[PDB]
Amino acid sequence: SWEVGCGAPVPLVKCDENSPYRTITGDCNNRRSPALGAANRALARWLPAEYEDGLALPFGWTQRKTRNGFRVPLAREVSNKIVGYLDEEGVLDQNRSLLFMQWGQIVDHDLDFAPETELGSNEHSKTQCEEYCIQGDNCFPIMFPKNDPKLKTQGKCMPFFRAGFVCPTPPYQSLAREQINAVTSFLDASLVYGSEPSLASRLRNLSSPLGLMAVNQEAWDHGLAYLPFNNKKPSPCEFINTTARVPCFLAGDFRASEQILLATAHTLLLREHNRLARELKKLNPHWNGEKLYQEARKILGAFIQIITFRDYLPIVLGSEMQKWIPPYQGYNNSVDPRISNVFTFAFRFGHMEVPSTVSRLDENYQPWGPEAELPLHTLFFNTWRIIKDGGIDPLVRGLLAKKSKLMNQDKMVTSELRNKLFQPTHKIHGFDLAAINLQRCRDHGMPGYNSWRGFCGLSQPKTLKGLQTVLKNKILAKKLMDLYKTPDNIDIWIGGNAEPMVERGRVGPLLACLLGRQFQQIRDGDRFWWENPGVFTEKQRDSLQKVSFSRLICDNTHITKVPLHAFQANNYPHDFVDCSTVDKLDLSPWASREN
Ligand code: HEM
Ligand SMILES: *[C@@H]1O[C@H](CO)[C@@H](O[C@@H]2O[C@H](CO)[C@@H](O)[C@H](O)[C@H]2NC(C)=O)[C@H](O)[C@H]1NC(C)=O
Ligand SMILES: *[C@@H]1O[C@H](CO)[C@@H](O)[C@H](O)[C@H]1NC(C)=O
Ligand SMILES: *[C@@H]1O[C@H](CO)[C@@H](O)[C@H](O)[C@H]1NC(C)=O
Ligand SMILES: *[C@@H]1O[C@H](CO)[C@@H](O)[C@H](O)[C@H]1NC(C)=O
Ligand SMILES: [Ca+2]
Ligand SMILES: [Cl-]
Ligand SMILES: [Zn+2]
Repeated sequence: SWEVGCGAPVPLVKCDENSPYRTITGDCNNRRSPALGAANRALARWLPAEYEDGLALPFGWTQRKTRNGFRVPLAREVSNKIVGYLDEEGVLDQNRSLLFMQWGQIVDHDLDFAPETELGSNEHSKTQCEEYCIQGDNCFPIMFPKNDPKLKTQGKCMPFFRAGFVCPTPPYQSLAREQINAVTSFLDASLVYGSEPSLASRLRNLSSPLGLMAVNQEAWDHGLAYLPFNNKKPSPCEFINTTARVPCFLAGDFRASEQILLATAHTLLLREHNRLARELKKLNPHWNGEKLYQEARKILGAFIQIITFRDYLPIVLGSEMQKWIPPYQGYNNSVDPRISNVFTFAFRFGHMEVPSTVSRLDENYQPWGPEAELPLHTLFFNTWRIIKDGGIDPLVRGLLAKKSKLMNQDKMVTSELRNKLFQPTHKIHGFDLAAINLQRCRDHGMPGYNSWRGFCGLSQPKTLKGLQTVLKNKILAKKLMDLYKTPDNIDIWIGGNAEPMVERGRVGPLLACLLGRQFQQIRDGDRFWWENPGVFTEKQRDSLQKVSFSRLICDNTHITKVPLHAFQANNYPHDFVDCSTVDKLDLSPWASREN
């Protein structure tokens, strides 16, 4: 809306209705509506956008204009009064490994990306946003409230740029602004391969006819491969250590080097693809480069789907799993596969699962060297600790043997994320993920907490007493009322995350509904879902059902001891078995001749 920094619509393409392979963009999944689920379209709207002016201006843009007769509290102020805490002791999740957190980020990145408006480089805009805190067009700065310490050290605000949106089209009549999802809505390993054909090709190794992904040629992990470097300048990964000067990786997803464990995970996935391609070349010597790439790509996709629905979702959704994701009944071509705008806020529950440190463990799962445990903030956009400080194995061990943070109404987001986040475009470890999340809810025209409760068929609290009952927490409810005045005004991100978790789950009732629904649609609406008869042969599916993240690690690292259930809290050596005892992926059912 207004067209300043909008995204150009539908570079068209004709559909191969008989191909056994996903397109890269996600077009042609749905036959009747080939664009559903494709990258670079408007995120779906489950409820209509809510803007100050009804078109594109977010609530809190204009000081005089209230929401339902009340000013919205500052994002940073909600963060300070509600989201922060001091004491890291006792915060960890005793029945979830750190791989629980990290898998969620991986899934999230497969499904959605709403990139900030390209103001351009060379920006006086960035300057005006950051230095002068001048709100206008794409600049929607996060202003510091009264007595905020950042006043004394940072300035009047943190910069924030509005999300990219769909261009208005030749009718040109007035419509609410829709933000773009830049990645394919399908759970399709797009974070490995890309959602855009040009990037997808640049990632491939087209020098050999082997259907491999390109690997780093300047650095190796004791023989094993790294992602290639991103040669785009300037590099945030160089900026954090100018001595080291190690650039970011180049992956199927732009965000791959945001933090060291995410870059680690992207590494495992790349290695898995190359492994799969080599194994398939031995089984089918006649298969060409294309066929090899497509087939391993198709296996990796199913791997991510199986881990997510079998291992991850049950431990997020708990008792609500069955209620939103009943057993599969085949492809339903009437289901909307698109990711919804609100899902991209609901899935940010992950931010409350990130602990304040990261460890490198040695082969005995003991602290690796003198600085084994690092503050998380030092690991944003950090590639040098991988390339120059031991490769990925010591990080992978930490994933297995260390724990996720548990969400806690009094201990929501670690200060590493809340005070010291580094943004790739800027220069300081000074940003606030919580305040950004809340600013972003408004950027995207999110209906408020009570609207979503209603959508989910849940009671809608009107008074302090009502809120207390929902939150089962009198103090939090009061602090929310003091800031927001009405529950109707509470931003969906803090609203949904505030609720106590469902039985055996890690999210509250509002979020289990919003997530459950989306995941159901992600499965049921996908023509290439792995369990859709015809996608894979029955014998292939029998093989696939044996995959695990533990096997993934065994095959792609020099780690030889792993737990059988990677996602629960596991202690060495009690909970760890030799790799040789762990189920393998049998690729024999992929063997194909013509005789
Ligand atoms: C650094 C960041 C993380 C780890 C140290 C981290 C972790 C997660 C997890 C564990 C998630 C889900 C289980 C998850 C989801 C989403 N994130 Fe978040 N995250 C880190 C940093 C960021 C930053 C920076 C953003 C952008 C914020 C903005 O609005 O500008 C961010 C976003 C998201 C997101 C929305 C993605 C989209 O559609 O654009 C998630 C679903 N995370 N993170
Ligand atoms: C694309 O594939 C080729 C062939 O497999 C890769 O080549 C090999 O590179 C490794 C490491 O440099 C050597 O140890 C092998 O002996 C090489 N063999 C051949 C056949 O040349 C090549 O590096 C890949 N390209 C990229 C950019 O990843
Ligand atoms: C930067 O990297 C070097 C190795 O190149 C390391 O010894 C040094 O401590 C690093 N400095 C910072 C800023 O962390
Ligand atoms: C398929 O989807 C539509 C819309 O969700 C719905 O009306 C119908 O009940 C579904 N059909 C099946 C096969 O379950
Ligand atoms: C720990 O995790 C597993 C998940 O399969 C479960 O069987 C066990 O009861 C868990 N404890 C919880 C959820 O607190
Ligand atoms: Ca995808
Ligand atoms: Cl929505
Ligand atoms: Zn080694």
